[PDB]
Amino acid sequence: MASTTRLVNDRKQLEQQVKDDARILADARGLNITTVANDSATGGQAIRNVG
Amino acid sequence: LDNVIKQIEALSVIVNRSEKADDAQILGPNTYKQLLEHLFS
Repeated sequence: MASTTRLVNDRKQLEQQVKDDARILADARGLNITTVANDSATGGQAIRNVG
Repeated sequence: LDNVIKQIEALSVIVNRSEKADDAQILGPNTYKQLLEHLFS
C-alpha cells in the first residue's frame, strides 16, 4: 500500500504517451493508388427460355 | 453388303446436347440490302 503499487498503471500511461508522441512527429508520405479495375463480376447459369 | 452398328447415347447426353446452342434470345446488328434501279431521264 505505497507508491510501489502503481508501477503497472504508470507503465500503461507511458505506453500510451510514447505511442502518441511518436505518431505525432511522424512524417506522412502520400501513397499512389493503383489496382483499380472491374474484375469483380458475377457468374451463374443461363435461363434460356424454352419454346 | 456392309453395315456399321451405331452405339446409342444416354438420355442425359441427348438432353444436354439439345440445350447447347440454337436459341433465339440474343440478337445482332444488320443493315438493309439495295436493289438494282437503273434510272434515267
